[PDB]
Amino acid sequence: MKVLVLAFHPNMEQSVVNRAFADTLKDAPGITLRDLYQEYPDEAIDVEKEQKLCEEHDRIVFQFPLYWYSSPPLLKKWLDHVLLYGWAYGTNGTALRGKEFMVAVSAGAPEEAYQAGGSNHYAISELLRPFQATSNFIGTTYLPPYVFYQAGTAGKSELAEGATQYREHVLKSF
Ligand SMILES: Cc1cc2nc3c(=O)[nH]c(=O)nc-3n(C[C@H](O)[C@H](O)[C@H](O)COP(=O)(O)O)c2cc1C
Repeated sequence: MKVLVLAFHPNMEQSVVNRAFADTLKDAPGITLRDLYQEYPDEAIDVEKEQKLCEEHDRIVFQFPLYWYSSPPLLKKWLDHVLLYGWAYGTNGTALRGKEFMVAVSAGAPEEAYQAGGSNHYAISELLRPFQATSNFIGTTYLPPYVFYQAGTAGKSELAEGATQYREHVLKSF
């Protein structure tokens, strides 16, 4: 029901794919969409603010483009700075236990590339393992990701169908 979408794109105005995906949620009740590079242009994160928002939602969605098979660096900094002892883990660290955790990621390469025998050799499930392990450690339930391939070169209509598929997935109950 209550879904926090944390979008991590260095320039959401120049973005093509993630911008389109984000647009489909600007009116869905229950959705809190945020543009983190926009809110923290100097990457100085308000830890308590972030923590408090996670607390108030039932599902947390990390949305980003696939950059070198990982995320943009602000998400990495977000994990490091926000997920603290006594909050996310550790003795009292139980604030996220029970909440849902999912990744929505767009990739330039085709789906064919992400498999054994394909040009990138590994399935997306393999590449996203740091995020799944993060989920595992902090007590959240790891949901299947939303993945969009051929991002940027897939075509006008394909992108539109991709966007509507993104919306259904993010709102889907599992
Ligand atoms: C620095 C950088 C690294 C990238 N690394 C990958 C990658 O490892 N695998 C891949 O499929 N695409 C990669 N891409 C292409 C992006 O995934 C693609 O631009 C993005 O998913 C969708 O773009 P948009 O939301 O900004 O429109 C990379 C792009 C940039 C700029």
